Amino acid sequence: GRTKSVTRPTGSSAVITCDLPENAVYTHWYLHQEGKAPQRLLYYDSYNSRVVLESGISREKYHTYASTGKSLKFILENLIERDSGVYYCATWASSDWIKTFAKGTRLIVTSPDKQLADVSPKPTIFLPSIAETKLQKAGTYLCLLEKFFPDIIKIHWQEGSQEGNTMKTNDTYMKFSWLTVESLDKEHRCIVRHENNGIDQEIIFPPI
Amino acid sequence: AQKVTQAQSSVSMPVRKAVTLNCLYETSWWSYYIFWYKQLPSKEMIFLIRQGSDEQNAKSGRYSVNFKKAAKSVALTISALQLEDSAKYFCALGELGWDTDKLIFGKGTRVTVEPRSQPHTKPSVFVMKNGTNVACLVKEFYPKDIRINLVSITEFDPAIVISPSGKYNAVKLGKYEDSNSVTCSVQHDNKTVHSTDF
Amino acid sequence: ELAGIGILTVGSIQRTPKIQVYSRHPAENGKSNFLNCYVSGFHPSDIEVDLLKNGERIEKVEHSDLSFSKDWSFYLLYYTEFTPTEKDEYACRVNHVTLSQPKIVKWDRDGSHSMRYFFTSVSRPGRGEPRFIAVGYVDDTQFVRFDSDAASQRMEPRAPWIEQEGPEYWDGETRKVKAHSQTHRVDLGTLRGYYNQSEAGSHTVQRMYGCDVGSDWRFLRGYHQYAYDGKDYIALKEDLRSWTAADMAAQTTKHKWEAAHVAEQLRAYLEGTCVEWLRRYLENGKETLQRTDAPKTHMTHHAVSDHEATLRCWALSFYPAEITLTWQRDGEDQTQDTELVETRPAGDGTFQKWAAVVVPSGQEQRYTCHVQHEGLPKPLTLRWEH
Ligand SMILES: *[C@@H]1O[C@H](CO)[C@@H](O)[C@H](O)[C@H]1NC(C)=O
Repeated sequence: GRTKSVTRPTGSSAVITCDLPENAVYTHWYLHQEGKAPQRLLYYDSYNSRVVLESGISREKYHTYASTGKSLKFILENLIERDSGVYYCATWASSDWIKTFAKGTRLIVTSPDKQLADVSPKPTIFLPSIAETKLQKAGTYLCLLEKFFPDIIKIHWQEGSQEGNTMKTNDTYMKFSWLTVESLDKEHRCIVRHENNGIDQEIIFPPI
Repeated sequence: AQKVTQAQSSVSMPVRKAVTLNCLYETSWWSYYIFWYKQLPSKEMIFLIRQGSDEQNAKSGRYSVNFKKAAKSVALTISALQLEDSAKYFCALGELGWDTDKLIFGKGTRVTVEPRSQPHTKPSVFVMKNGTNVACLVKEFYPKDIRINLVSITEFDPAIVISPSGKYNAVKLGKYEDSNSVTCSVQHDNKTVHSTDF
Repeated sequence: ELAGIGILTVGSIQRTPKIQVYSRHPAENGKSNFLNCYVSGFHPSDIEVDLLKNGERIEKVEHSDLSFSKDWSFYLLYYTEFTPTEKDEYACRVNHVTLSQPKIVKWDRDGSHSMRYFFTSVSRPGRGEPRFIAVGYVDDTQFVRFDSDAASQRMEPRAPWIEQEGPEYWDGETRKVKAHSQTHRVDLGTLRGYYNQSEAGSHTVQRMYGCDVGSDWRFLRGYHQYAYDGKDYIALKEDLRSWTAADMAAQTTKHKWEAAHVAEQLRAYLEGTCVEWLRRYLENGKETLQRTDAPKTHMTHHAVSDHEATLRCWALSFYPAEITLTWQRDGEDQTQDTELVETRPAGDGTFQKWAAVVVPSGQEQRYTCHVQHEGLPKPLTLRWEH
């Protein structure tokens, strides 16, 4: 349910780990960029330690090699913006003719001009409206988060919830999440996991 | 030489019903395989069903493939739709069947599973505030089509989600200089509900 | 298990069938037996073989699947159940490009293991898809088979111990064998184009590959070869890293395969998967596969005339097929003057061979037959009593 991601500046290098365990011979690496078709970048022959690239690809950009056990590793050099995407490893199954994919890894490269500064959650909590509380014996408190980077974010809530889609406030993002709660005297916590926090945020809610 | 085209970009169907996702491919090979995968928002690429060129139409649980080798059409149908069926569905073409073979994918088609067809329910409309930000919250409505207008700095697209009762809830947030008196009005199912009504 | 890697796209030296007509078992009138016509050594593969009883075609006739020898020539066994009598005469009738008329041959009543796959693709211009036949052996035992003209269009079992494989097995082998088929079909077209051969003519592409394990069951040797029209085209060298190509055309294939890493892929298959499935098959069929039957040998003596006779040294009911029969005369080896027949299948999993020399009368005792077979504790030396 959680997204694996790696964020690197352009010009830098990035290492992604194939989380896929028959110690099979051939493993294929795919790029999936938004609105495009997943495409194979190369594959690795683990018996001969050979990297085979698709046509049109620099011999100096990608590489892949084995590591501890069933973890294979993929490396990109001289990062540019174009390299952002979801990277998959996959291997044809022995049991049944299926190509198995491991959970992909999202690579965000950061543009040169990026002011890499406070890109943590920027909270703003909203208290129920009068009509709600008076008219149906329930209350909605809405935790709003803005000015955070990158879109990867998770929000929970405790003493089931829905949320919006993160959207692009200039070059940072926002996402809100609301609830309706007997538990109107109590108070609730909005629990936000974000990489640039490095611990989870716990946001307090008033009583209504 | 080999290509995969998924014309539809998105598709929406209600619960318990069935949706059909079309796919057209181009291959020079005599015998080949077609695969249908499911991509989760967490990024898992899950295998769903495989169809051989020389096999009969594939059926595997709630998935079925209408194969037409003449037209080179391999449409996947998902019967008895569940809310967790909401994902991006990819059609992929194999080659000969070597362990060195790549899959040629199409761009995906997003499937969104809607609550069942039900009688129309008019919502309640509320305004929420924190300094300049004012959020209009619209509770328990059916159908999905609604226009939420806060009558007045910036406005974001509303969020519509499926409610635990099988209808919809929606929240629209914005920033307005005259925020303290701004209230919300919503046009839904040919009727208009104002926050001032409540 | 067929390879799933290493298979990639790239005159007719005609040779006459040798023909043997024989019975599976020593013939005894009134006891049921099988009559065999073994035809071997021929190229190309279009052949017509009928068995005759008193001149008439026997209707119920089976044949083995097409396979071929190290010189790429083909062999087939035709056989039928039959009960011999004193009066009835049996024969085999064969027709082939290399024969001006059908040949009738009369019946005359008196340590290591390997897995190998053979593939033959025959273009049939104006007669449809190319014919494709794939057979798999463990040592000298066929266990699987595909024939493009058969009804199933599936890999099929030919040994009891492979019948227990799962449906994942038969689907996967059917996938990979059909991949081999389509590769060969592209090759027939391409190769024919390159040599500017007419589209009307039939041509053959042949492929053989496999692996040997020694008695420890660890990888010992691997092979992979490719012929066009019964002639060497390209072959993996014993190191499984480089290629030998004879033709000029085969050199473009050699560069293609060097750049595509075909030999590395084959090596990964031949040293790993091939050996592992060989071990699985050897275990699953150990009662049949891990046996040796020593040859049962004897000598016959037929008087040609008053001044010479034929001494024929027989080896019967042996397994595996590899065997050496040598004649010496006063300790001088007589290979050049020895009639030596091809090793031939009995039909029940054993094999048969004989070797004859013509000896002047009264000097039989100078001639020695020498038999070498793995199932023999020591090599045998036969001599004629009188
Ligand atoms: C609802 O839409 C119809 C469309 O023909 C219109 O006639 C009707 O007046 C609308 N309802 C109201 C309350 O205006």
